[PDB]
Amino acid sequence: FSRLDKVEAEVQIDRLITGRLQSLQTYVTQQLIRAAEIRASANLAATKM
Amino acid sequence: RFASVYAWNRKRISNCVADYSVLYNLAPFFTFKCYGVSPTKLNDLCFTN
Repeated sequence: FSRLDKVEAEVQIDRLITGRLQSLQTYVTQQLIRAAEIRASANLAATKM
Repeated sequence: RFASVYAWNRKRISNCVADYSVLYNLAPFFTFKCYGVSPTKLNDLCFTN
């Protein structure tokens, strides 16, 4: 933003918005997969209790 | 007088304030093309060398 103009800067930002949002979608997928594995262990721990 | 293209000159502009607006008002120099900065931003930046 301290270097480009709104009609051509936005293409540089749009790549970054994509790549950062993609990295959150990776994290939330990886957390949903680990969280299913912790649950599988919590329901086992509840069965041993 | 200017340099021949193989003998091309190069000068350090340093330790000074650089204004595009006063040049453009002076300019019969009727072209421009930038590659990593917007023309609209050139008066608001600052530069290393």
